[PDB]
Amino acid sequence: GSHMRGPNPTAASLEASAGPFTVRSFTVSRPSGYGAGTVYYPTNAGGTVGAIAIVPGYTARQSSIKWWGPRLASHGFVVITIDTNSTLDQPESRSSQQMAALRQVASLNGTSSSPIYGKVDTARMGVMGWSMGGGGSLISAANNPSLKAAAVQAPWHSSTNFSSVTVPTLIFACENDSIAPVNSSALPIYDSMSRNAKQFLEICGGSHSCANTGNSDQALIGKKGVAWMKRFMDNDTRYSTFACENPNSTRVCDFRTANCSL
Repeated sequence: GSHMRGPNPTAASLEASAGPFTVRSFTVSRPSGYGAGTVYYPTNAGGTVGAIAIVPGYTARQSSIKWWGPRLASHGFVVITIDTNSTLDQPESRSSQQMAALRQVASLNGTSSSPIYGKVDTARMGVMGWSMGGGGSLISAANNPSLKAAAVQAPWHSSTNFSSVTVPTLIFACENDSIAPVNSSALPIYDSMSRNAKQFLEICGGSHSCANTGNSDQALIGKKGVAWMKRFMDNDTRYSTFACENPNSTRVCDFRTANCSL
């Protein structure tokens, strides 16, 4: 049950600012259940692709996480980046809004006038987010085990207990995070999860925004992010080593993985 799109990956191709597919985007005219949305999609993936909803953190907007949209879409995903109803929404409300964005992407997939009409496999969905939107993504995964993958950056929630998550979950953490300190937030989140494929990659010297638009590790962070979603959303074993391996990089101060074969 593989869903392979595009050429065989290399380090160079996964590190580049763009993957193989040409990307277009549009603003959602009437966002249903969230504040605002931009959809990024490939014109030419050669088959239906999975969908990914990305949520920013507390006080933040789409600009903080926007770089993910073209980056993921160019490798064969429909990506929606959202603004929340309020910038001060808490994680549980961010999760609801993320799932509302995925719902609306599935609806647009069925709308003949939509630029993504027939482009989405609505059975294959994934969640991403930063900080409270990272917590929101983990709540989405806990609540909706049919989700195929989760990739979060510097996640925070009021509980670190995500022991019920069965969804393959990648956590980017930022070593010098002063907002959601790694050793009391991202790490115990990672450690709580015992039923899934999971990975933890802490960015050496990173502040809270170390995985946000314009960061200096887009080659590595982008490569790992794309590999993870390709491996788990497309069941694409051409990506098993990129997704599961320790990069052994001086850009990473801590790396952990479990239940991640090849």
